[PDB]
Amino acid sequence: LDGLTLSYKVPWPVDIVISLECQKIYNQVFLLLLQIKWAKYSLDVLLQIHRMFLLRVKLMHFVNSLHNYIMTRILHSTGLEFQHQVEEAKDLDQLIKIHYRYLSTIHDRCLLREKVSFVKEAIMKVLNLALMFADGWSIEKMESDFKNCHMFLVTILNKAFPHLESLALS
Amino acid sequence: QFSLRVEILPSYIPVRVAEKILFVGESVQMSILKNQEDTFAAELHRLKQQPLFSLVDFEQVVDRIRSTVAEHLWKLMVEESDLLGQLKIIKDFYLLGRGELFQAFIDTAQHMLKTPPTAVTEHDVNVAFQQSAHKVLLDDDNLLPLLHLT
Amino acid sequence: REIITLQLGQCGNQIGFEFWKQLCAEHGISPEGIVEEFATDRKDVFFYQADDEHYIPRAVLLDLEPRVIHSILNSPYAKLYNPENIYLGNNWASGFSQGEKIHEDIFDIIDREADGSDSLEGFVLCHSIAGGTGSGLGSYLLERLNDRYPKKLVQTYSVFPNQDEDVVVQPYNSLLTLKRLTQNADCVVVLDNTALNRIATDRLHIQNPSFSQINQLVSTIMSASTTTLRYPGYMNNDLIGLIASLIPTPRLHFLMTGYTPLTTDKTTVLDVMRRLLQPKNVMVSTNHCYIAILNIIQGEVDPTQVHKSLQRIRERKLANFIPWGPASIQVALSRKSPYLPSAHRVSGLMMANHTSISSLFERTCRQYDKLRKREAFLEQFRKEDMFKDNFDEMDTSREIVQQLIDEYHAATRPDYISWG
Amino acid sequence: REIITLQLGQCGNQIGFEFWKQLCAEHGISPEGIVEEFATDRKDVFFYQADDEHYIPRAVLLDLEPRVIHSILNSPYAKLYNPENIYLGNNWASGFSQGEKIHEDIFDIIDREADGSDSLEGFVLCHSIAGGTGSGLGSYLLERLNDRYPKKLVQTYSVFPNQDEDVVVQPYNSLLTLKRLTQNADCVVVLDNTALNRIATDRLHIQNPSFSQINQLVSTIMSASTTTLRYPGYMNNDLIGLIASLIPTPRLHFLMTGYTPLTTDKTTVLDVMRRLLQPKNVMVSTNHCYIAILNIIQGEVDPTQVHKSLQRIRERKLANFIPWGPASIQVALSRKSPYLPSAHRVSGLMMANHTSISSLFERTCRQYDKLRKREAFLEQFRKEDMFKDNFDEMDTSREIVQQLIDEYHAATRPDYISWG
Repeated sequence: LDGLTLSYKVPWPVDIVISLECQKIYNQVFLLLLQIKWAKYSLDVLLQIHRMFLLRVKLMHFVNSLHNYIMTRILHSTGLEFQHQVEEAKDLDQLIKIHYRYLSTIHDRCLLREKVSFVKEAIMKVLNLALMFADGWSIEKMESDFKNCHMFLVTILNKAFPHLESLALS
Repeated sequence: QFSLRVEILPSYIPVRVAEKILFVGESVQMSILKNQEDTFAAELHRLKQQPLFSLVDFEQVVDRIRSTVAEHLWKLMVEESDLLGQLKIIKDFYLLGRGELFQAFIDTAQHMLKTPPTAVTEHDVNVAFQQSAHKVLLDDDNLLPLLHLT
Repeated sequence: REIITLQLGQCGNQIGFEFWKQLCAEHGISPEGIVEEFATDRKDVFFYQADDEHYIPRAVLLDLEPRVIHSILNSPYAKLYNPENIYLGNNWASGFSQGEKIHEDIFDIIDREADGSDSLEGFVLCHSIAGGTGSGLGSYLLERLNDRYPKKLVQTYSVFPNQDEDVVVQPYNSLLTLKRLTQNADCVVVLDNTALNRIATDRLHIQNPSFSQINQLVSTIMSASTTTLRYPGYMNNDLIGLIASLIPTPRLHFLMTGYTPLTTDKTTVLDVMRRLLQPKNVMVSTNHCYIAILNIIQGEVDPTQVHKSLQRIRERKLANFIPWGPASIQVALSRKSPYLPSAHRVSGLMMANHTSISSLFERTCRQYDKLRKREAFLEQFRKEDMFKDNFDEMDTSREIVQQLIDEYHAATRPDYISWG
Repeated sequence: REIITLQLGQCGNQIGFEFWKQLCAEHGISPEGIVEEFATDRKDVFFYQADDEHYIPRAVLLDLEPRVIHSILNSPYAKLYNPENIYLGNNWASGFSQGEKIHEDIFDIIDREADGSDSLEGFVLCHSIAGGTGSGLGSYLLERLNDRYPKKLVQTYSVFPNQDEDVVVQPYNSLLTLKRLTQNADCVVVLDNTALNRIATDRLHIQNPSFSQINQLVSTIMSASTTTLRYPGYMNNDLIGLIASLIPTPRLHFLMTGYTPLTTDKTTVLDVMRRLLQPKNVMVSTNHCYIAILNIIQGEVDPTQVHKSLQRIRERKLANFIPWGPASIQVALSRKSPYLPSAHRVSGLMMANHTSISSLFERTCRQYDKLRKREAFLEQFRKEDMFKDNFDEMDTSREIVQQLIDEYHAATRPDYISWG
């Protein structure tokens, strides 16, 4: 479920900037973004009988809010800063520094480096609900897991480092 | 790491003149950079050629450099980084100069400041103070992230 | 917090119209409610903040047999007051009976602005005592509002009519209003048509167009009584904390007025306090004494002089009071607005609880007592007699207002520690 | 993904004409369909791109007893829309019966564009409710399109007629259309002639030429509702992805409109999201509540402020909703186009599911119920009677639209867990 390694071709005057260990970090954020697009589109392409729709909006809002967090709040803020920073490049080395100080902070704001089995695994195991519910189209046993895992996510994330309060509302 | 050593200070040199020496040194370490560096050197080079130590000339030259550095450092502080607005914000919040906000903050956050202290109460009183800032709706831009409750 | 104003009756709608126009000019507001290019003030308590900065007053305009309300509508300021809350006899009983049938829709008009506000603080009424349609309906609405809002307070800017004594049933009408106000109004600020007319003859030559020009005097009092709430700072920010010092007894809640520059068209604080305590600047027509005195000054006031001024006035003893209370005169300060004339750079007002207003109550009680022995105007109209066959609400009002007179003179006595 | 607009009827051909002309000006297109000389925008979604200079839009024009379609033909833009697909009563039944005989050739006109285009997302109907020839024919075409394309989706840009209530059979016509739309329309965006007229009287002095000027208001709504599909973006570049949150249940597919600078001839996002939730900007005329709200902003929008602005709208609570869904208001962003005026640099629109449109449905149902009791206009024309001898499709439509009214109020109820 987690594959699709992507690479690209860099000429030598650019090869010193976009290094070989740089491609992997870009591929990492690509893989997690694709999983978020998967869940968001999988709960969107379709259109106690209607009781499934209550669970639908109650889960679709959550995955939509996480996508609106990651892309707008992180993947567009630091990029908008990063373009305004690379237009004032005055040195060979500080261009590498301003690029690495975009990568190593976009890998920290999007929680992927550390605290994985403490925080990030919760978002993964609730994405498994967006798979399981998408296939079936037991219902009462879904909300007992969903309220529990959502409250687990909030009561684990409540330790907030300060930028997680942008999503802590829901 | 910059201070007078009173035991090494020569007796004919008083403490007051050396305090002026200290002030101009701390200021220029921390001006109007109009380059009287060589002319005050030419003042101090001329003062080297004099045989006999005269105090009132030594007092006059340092107090000239004392006033010139302090006349600038006033002008930079009071005009470019205006102090009158800063002292107003200090009186408005440390000395309760804002009456509508601080009465509403006591009104809105009465129970949760009544309750005994515990590590999570700090964020609770800040968001209520932030609510109190918008309860008294008068709100400009920034003005708020220079103050928090501890 | 935010305060909703219940202007009612023809005269009360006139003074509320003028009051909101003066706050339009004084604050940064146009006749269309929009902020202007030329214009730090707590605007929110007296003005609802809309989205495109349309500071609309929370005014509730009640019309009953409307004439002057259409004249209010064809004004340049008609867009300024748009909460869209205007809903369609000279006897108190006629006004009461006309208010009873439309009480539910005018009260829904109250409810909507109460939902619009964050927290409601008080209902300030531009009431007209013995004002035909205004009296009766104002007493009935006053009786409804404290029941529906028991924690909340009601102030009344009563224009108490003294025109050297045309309404022949004016003592009856005023008599019923004062009973309703004494039990069902937390505060009342009193004003007198003869006192404002004597001040009009003093400061100007205006005698015949008395009402139109006295509107401006009433509006200056009404604006300066709320200036310290409207502007920022820690000088009595809310209404009730100001109210508590002025009113020291549940029964005696009537407040007299005065203005140091009656001709407001440098002066130190000693001068303006001494001028204020004189009876010409007072706008109200056995020992007698104040119960509690307060003053507010707005302008170019030096701060260190005010304690010397407070001691100097105290040694002058221009204001004589010997109440049961230990209350003292209190000097308060506010800022004069920009963009308006700053003429008479220092300028002030007083509010105080005085036992002399019991005489003005007793005057219309004396007129009522004479008219009640004569029975010359019982009115005997079928509205009047079917509404009160017993005619005993006048006697209950007489015994309640007689309790009020006796309580005032008992407050003059050394033993208002006991029952009044 | 390309979309083909099924503009039908005289009024619908007018608004489709103006919508395509607005997008000619907004994209890089000239009146001939040739590319604009000044010309990032993806024109492929709404205009068929070829190496032929004329970038012909996917516009289907149907004429019935044509007058205004000849006026459409003698335009400078007649060479722009050239897919060569225009084919030759005021009653719903007359329009239905006239559509039935030409259904095969107009459907072959549908088929040809469906074959020529790559992948067709949906069919957009510039439908006129109770529009004489437009109603009836639009309902019949709506019933044919879902049968022939069961996977595909149909949107309706319904101009719901409210003109303060000339067509005497207008409630009957509208009643039959709403049944056909409730079962056979996936999505409907509602607009009101009275609400656009009140907005016309608000923003301008236009009263008598109401239709011609309201065309521009309708066209601004219609353009800004598709801008996020028109111009490339990180999200919401497909219509079925855009409209998915707004419709939580298949029966309630009716969507309200609004625009923050109604006079769009700097502003922060806090202020424009605040202005959007005020009822003057809304273009639509027991507890009631939204079910789901969405907004799209186009212009010089700062992106760091938008989360604080979402929290500010959450604090202010200008939009009250307590639906059965847990749905929230959603922020979306788009780019304002170049070459056109960038006046009101930040400018926005809302689309929302709100239960107050059930009142507007109930109004024409009430008019129909009164007219149905009177039987004043059954029309009794031989087309009407021979088409419906039983006249029971009106009763079927009445029970279906009554189910819809009950469904709206049941969505307001806490128990949409029970069947609405």
